[PDB]
Amino acid sequence: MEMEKEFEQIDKSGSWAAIYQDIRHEASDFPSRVAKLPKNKNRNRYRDVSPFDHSRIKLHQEDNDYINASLIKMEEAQRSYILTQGPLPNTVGHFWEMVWEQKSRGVVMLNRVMEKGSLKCAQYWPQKEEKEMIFEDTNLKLTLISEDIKSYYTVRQLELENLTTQETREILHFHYTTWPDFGVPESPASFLNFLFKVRESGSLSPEHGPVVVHCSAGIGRSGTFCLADTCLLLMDKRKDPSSVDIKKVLLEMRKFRMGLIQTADQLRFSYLAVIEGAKFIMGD
Ligand SMILES: FC(F)(F)[C@@H]1CCNCCN1
Repeated sequence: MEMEKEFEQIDKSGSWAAIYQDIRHEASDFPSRVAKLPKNKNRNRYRDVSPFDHSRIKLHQEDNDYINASLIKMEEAQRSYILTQGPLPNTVGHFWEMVWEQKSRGVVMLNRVMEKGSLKCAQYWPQKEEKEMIFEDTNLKLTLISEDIKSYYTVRQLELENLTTQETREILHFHYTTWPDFGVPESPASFLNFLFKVRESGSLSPEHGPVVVHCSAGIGRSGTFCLADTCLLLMDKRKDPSSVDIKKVLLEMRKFRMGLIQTADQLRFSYLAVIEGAKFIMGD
């Protein structure tokens, strides 16, 4: 069923809450035993948000291999994403270690460091060229190279150095800065513009490791980003784009990380973004 028609039908009936709860009821349930070990309590921002054991990213060290991060692998779309929480004061070094080990080109950030008067994630990147950051626990150095500030999003060029081998790589930081403190954006136009800037960079492409995507918990806004991307890619590959069922794509993605899309308003916004984006490239 064409999703645009399904959209108007849910909107006229006002059943967004009922559709959303059916998703929550059908979603996969897999064990998260590593996340709940007592040695890992200060590695988790939220007690109710854990990576499944089968899909979790492992750090390459014998000490403790645990990070709150999952590999979302879409088989038919041929895209991989890492979804993670906003780093904590004691996990900033783990975060950059993961970026290095997985060969990521891009980091996508969908939150501000402070929202609603509270800290949502650590200041994990340098703000001035001449004041670089050293993570002594993981032996990495991070330098700000350049910064391009726009109305809806900032792009930064960073240099990550493995202090052990003296290899360096360029990492692109894509920071969406205007998601509101409450609710979802009224129009998906600036979110879709941001997604197409990440794509154009090469960060989502198979010659690199998976893109690292985060918000505060790594399930809500982060979920919106990868669901919209995958749905538009499927519409460009399939003989009939109207076959693309966003609820079925979301359930597949929820086999890899719990809780993706946190509210009925985030679900509605995901439909809006896919419907509008399909036009962006629909003999347009
Ligand atoms: F679930 C499905 F709708 F069947 C597809 C197919 C495969 N790729 C990821 C999600 N979409």
